[PDB]
Amino acid sequence: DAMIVIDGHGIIQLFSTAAERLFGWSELEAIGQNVNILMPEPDRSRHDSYISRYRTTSDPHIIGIGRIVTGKRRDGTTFPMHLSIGEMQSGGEPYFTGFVRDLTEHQQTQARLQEL
Ligand code: HEM
Repeated sequence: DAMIVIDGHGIIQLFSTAAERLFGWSELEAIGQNVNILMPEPDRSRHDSYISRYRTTSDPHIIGIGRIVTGKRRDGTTFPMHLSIGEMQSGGEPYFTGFVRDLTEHQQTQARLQEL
């Protein structure tokens, strides 16, 4: 599915090709950008703090755990997605891998069955 790998500062290091389709951002555009360019406010501005809370407390809030959140596409549109984070380490520094599963279709179907 879509996969994003960030370092300990929230900077994107690898943006798979499906992520490009899903978010709109190309690989070269994504890499180097902080992951918070993928979420609306208030989380955008506080996403770094969330990561900082975890790097100092060593207390996992959403690691392993799979969570449903709102992603933001390049054209400004938000959408729900399921995200699962796996923590890793390379060259001494920590890295984080996110596996996104688009849920837009599941949210639309649900709204539709609601509406009928
Ligand atoms: C793109 C939509 C995203 C949103 C809305 C989002 C939102 C959040 C929120 C609200 C928190 C804190 C949750 C809590 O402490 O209970 C958090 C933590 C974090 N997020 Fe995200 N996130 C997004 C994507 C990502 C991605 C793609 C990565 C992939 C590496 C990632 C990695 C992290 C990490 C490492 C933390 C800290 C985890 C922790 O405190 O346990 N996030 N995120």
